[PDB]
Amino acid sequence: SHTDIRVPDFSDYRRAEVLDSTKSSKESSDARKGFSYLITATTTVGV
Amino acid sequence: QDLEFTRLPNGLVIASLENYAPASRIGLFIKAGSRYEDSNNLGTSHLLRLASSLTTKGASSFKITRGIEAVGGKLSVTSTRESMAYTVECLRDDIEILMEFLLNVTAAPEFRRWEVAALQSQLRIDKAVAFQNPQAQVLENLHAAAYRNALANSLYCPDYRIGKVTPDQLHYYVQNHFTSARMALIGLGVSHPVLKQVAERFLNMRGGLGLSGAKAKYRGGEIRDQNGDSLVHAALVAESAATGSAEANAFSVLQHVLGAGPHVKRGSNATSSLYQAVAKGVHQPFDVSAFNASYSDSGLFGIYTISQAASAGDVIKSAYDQVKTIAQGNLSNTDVQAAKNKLKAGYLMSVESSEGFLDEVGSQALVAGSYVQPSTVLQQIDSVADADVINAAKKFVSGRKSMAASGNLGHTPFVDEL
Amino acid sequence: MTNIRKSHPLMKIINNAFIDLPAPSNISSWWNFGSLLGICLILQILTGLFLAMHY
Amino acid sequence: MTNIRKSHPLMKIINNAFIDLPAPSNISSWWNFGSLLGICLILQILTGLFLAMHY
Amino acid sequence: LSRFLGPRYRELARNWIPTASMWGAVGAVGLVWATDWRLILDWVPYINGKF
Amino acid sequence: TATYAQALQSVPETQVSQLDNGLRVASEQSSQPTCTVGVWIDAGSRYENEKNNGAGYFVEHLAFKGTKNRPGSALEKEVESMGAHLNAYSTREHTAYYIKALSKDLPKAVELLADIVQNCSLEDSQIEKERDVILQELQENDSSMRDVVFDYLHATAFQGTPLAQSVEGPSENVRKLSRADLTEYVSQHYKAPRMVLAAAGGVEHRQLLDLAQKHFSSLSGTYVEDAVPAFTPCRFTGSEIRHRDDALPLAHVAIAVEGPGWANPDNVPLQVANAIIGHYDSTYGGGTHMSSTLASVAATRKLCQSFQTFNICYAETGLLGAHFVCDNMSIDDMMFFLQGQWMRLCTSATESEVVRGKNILRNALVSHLDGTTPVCEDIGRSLLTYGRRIPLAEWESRIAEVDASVVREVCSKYFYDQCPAVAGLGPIEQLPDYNRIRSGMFWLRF
Amino acid sequence: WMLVADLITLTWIGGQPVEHPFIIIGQLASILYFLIILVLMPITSIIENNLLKW
Amino acid sequence: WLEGIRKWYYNAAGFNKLGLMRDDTIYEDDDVKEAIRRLPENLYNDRVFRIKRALDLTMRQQILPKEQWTKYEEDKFYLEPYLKEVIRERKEREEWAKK
Amino acid sequence: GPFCAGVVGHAALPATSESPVLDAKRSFL
Ligand code: HEM
Ligand code: HEM
Ligand code: HEM
Repeated sequence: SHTDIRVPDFSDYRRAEVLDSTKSSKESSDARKGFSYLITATTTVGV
Repeated sequence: QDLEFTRLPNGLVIASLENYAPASRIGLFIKAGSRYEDSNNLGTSHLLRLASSLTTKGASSFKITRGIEAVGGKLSVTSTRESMAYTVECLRDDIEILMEFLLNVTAAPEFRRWEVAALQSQLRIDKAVAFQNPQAQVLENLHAAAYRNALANSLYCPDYRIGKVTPDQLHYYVQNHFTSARMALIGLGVSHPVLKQVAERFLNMRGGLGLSGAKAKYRGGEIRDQNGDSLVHAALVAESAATGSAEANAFSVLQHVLGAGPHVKRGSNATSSLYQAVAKGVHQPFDVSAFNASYSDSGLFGIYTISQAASAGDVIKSAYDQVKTIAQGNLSNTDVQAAKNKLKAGYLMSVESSEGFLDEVGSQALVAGSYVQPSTVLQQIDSVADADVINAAKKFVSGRKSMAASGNLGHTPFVDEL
Repeated sequence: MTNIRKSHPLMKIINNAFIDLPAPSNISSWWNFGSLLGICLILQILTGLFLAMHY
Repeated sequence: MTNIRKSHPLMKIINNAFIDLPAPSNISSWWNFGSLLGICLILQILTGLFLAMHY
Repeated sequence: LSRFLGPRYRELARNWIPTASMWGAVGAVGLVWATDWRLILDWVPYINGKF
Repeated sequence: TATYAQALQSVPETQVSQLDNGLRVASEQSSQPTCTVGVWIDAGSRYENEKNNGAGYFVEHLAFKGTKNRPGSALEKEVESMGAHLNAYSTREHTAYYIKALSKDLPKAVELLADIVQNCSLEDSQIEKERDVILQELQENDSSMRDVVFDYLHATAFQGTPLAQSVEGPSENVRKLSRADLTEYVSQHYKAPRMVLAAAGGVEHRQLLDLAQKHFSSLSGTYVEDAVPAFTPCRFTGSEIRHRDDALPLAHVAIAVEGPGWANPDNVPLQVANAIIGHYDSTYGGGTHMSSTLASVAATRKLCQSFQTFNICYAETGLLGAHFVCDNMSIDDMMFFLQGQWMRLCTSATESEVVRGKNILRNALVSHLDGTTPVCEDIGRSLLTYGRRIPLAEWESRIAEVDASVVREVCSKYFYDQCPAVAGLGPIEQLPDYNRIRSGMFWLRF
Repeated sequence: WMLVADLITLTWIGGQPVEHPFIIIGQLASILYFLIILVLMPITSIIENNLLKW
Repeated sequence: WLEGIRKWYYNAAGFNKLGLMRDDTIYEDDDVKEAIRRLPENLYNDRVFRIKRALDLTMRQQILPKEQWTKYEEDKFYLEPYLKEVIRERKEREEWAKK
Repeated sequence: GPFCAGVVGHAALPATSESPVLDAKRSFL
């Protein structure tokens, strides 16, 4: 029924920090969010 | 400590057991329900059960809801055909506030027109939610078919009365049925003197027996729903003994002999005689159990079956034949003893939890006045003889029967055929 | 079929705004000054545009 | 309570226009030229207004 | 007014005060930078290289 | 005139003793004549790989179906004859078999539990019958929307991790499972150090320990060929799974963020926060006047039939969030209000609602631990997870330490600017796209 | 209507030059305008409510 | 004394002239709207007809005949209890919100 | 099995109770 479908692997798209499946995501969440928000901040400064 | 029972001069019964537990549960049990509704005011009990949070003379709806939530308490209304129970549960420190709220709700309701009109839709919402399980509608129709009077009234408001319940009807029902002689204030974790003080404070007014409902009269009818559900729920019952009678205990033992509820998850109900008796005949998904309902005036006993629409007749016939075999005397002493053990264990497990103990004390207080210790109840169970079980089976077989069926009903037998 | 005044989007907006707008029956002449302001604005816009052709 | 973006009338129009407008997921960069035209119109209006202060 | 003169509203006020102060700081910096207000920038190091 | 603190002090204390093989025997003694004795095993779907997933459910299904000492009917006959109720529950992290029975029947109950745990027949014919039953039950469980949406939440949140697997398992595994796989599962996961024998009610700890030494002693914690299963931390992946089925009447959405483990101290403030958020169903009488702002708005606008907040905790990760059933056109509004409440707790929580949440949590803790069955369940689960049954007094102290500052801190750590995991079922078209959902997790004002 | 007359008075003063008679009239008119809008009208409304047994 | 000036204001205000009563002329804020929806149906229908007749009279710039004007004593404050209850409930909700 | 058709509630929990009504192994079968 609803137990015959598994979320398809996105590893090819995933960032290296979260590629591992035995590592807590919260450890690298701050890093990844910092990177994205840094990109945003630099864009805003330029604008 | 031990349970303390006091019958006040106004007729109210106050009970308290200091369990020395973190939580204290106070319940007011009132001898009102669907039974005491007449034809004109059908469903008033339902809205009264829903209207536990409406504005009272002492407190507004906002104050009641917010305060009970702030102390983390719960206010629950439990209604049977013969009883309505208002209970408040919270930590022992804040029990006084919830006790004040409970007595304000029970003794001084306002039933303001706008609030009742707003709540009238909750009647239909609750009825729909309850009727999702077919068992509710089947049992409602079973009670309607069995009795022509008080007990036939549904626990849920009839559809034509959804918007027609009036505040005056609610006030009349409360005034004539919420009375001191009809009430019992049961407390767990609360000292007896405090409960007594609160009872004098609020429950002094509206004394007396109040309006009395007529005795329930057996009708012996059938109601067939034809709702098109795959499985067919069918209940075949006959009149039995009133609660708190020797034959009532005999009927309970008979119910456990035939089979009441599986004890092993995903089991075969090996001890249950009806289950095996049907199972050998029918290899399709099926279910069967013994329906034992006891009320103060009278009771119903019989078989409830859930089976595939095509095979409903076989299942009902097999269960009925197994009951007939019990009636003819094919009952072993070992089966009686095992059923007695199951019933005694069920009583103990029911009174194990705080909610179960409060409900049992309230039911005993309302039905019989005094509280009977669990040991005496077990002794009553033991006193039942095998001959009594056989005679109960003979009474069920011989007596006129009422049936309610829901589902496809293409092959479901009528009462005459059975 | 449907009424074009109700159905068509621009006509729907115009209809609700001015044609079938629910209005109180008792509003007096003082309420006409809003429409008078609208007419004054339109007249000023046209008049000033035609002045600006020569200014 | 209601979200001001969905309930306040001006904000309601703005939301339905360019916030919660259901848009196809596959529109290409050829579908940005309309917004580019709108930006060009606003830019031309501002620039021409500042030019006309000296024209 | 008397409605908002309550201890819970004081608690909410304390909760949002640092945020309000930060937004005020943002506004001050924004103004000083946008106007290139020389009075403030004069002290600012390496921004004083201008003017 | 006992006070709440005095009542907590007077609670009977759980005594924990360990057999040499590693079985931990725990008991709480009460004057009640009825007792609930159960074996809690630290085995579940999270300890199962892809091919053997669902073997735990199969073993649970056929555990009561017979033993080598007593055949299939015999166990049921004994249990029913003594009046006992035998029940089992399997979760992703725990598996348990408990017997509700009279106190005088404790020895026989312990015998039956030991027979079920150790000497399970796993007979092949019964295996085929249970295979058919389990396939039918999977088809039935498809109907239960709440279970499906929670399974989707686990699948999308813990993708690529054993936690994603359902307890029942894929149907293909169910039909492919064999007696060897079930026996291997029992041999690998049912071990004495990973089992707890817990009892509540009229049970003497000395008597329970002696019965355990009599019956469970043979069970061993040695792993054949030193093949020892090793616990694996599970990664939490922010993801969205939408099963759009417009035929369904109402839409179920479950949204969650990664939460603390069982032993993490932050669970208590988070439970207080969730109690502040509250729970609502259409059948609730409180309606608009209910303290929970989300519940009040939902009742006023009839946004959702039901909404509840859940704090599911596993050993190293957990799902923290809420599940709400609503109409097709009210999903976006309810999501907005839920995220608004989350951010309000994160940023500007107040003392009064914190007191309300603490009181609600205290009442839930005390009310749940009522009766032999819940008390025994708490004992077993606490021994397996916390390694100790946290006494109610300790829970009260930890709750009392919670303040508005603590709630704001923990909610900001777990809920603010954190990627959520969303599962939707039914007419979920109005459910906001994941970018909008993630944007809602932070406030531009703060 | 006092406020309307005050606005008429302010118009007249603005038309006229800033000399002795008009200066005091203008100051009085301005004070009266602000007083009528800010203090007199709300207090009078409260008095009216009291009169109507509100 | 005070009743004299109050009666003067009652005649000075024209809502008696239009056949209205005092509670008909109250400004319909949220509390007033809740009070109106709480009115019994007879009071509600009387209210709507009174206001409709008054609006009609104002439309044609006419006034009701002198004998049909409302009397200062006969004026009945139908909406006052309901509005007071609404205000009291709102005050309680605000007070609970305060702390 | 009475199967008292309980309703989920907080601060107002309407519960109505009926008599033993089976529905014991329907899921099992
Ligand atoms: C170019 C300027 C304006 C235009 C085109 C305009 C237009 C309108 C129109 C067409 C109406 C419909 C009702 C009516 O006509 O009486 C209206 C109503 C109204 N306007 Fe404006 N108006 C303008 C200036 C103003 C100003 C300066 C104010 C306040 C200082 C104002 C406040 C109002 C108000 C309060 C109403 C409500 C009328 C009612 O209650 O029926 N308007 N306006
Ligand atoms: C809509 C409100 C408008 C108002 C209240 C307004 C008001 C005035 C006034 C008071 C003058 C001076 C008249 C004089 O003393 O000779 C004037 C002149 C002028 N206005 Fe407007 N105007 C409006 C709209 C427009 C628009 C839309 C245009 C567009 C071109 C415009 C173009 C002019 C021009 C070119 C003059 C100078 C020619 C002249 O003074 O005769 N006006 N306007
Ligand atoms: C879609 C909008 C517009 C277009 C396509 C447009 C087009 C043009 C073009 C092609 C020129 C010739 C410039 C040159 O020869 O160097 C021009 C000049 C000019 N336009 Fe526009 N125009 C637009 C809007 C406006 C507006 C809104 C204004 C005033 C409010 C304006 C005022 C002027 C002025 C003052 C000039 C003289 C600039 C010069 O001499 O170089 N224009 N426009």
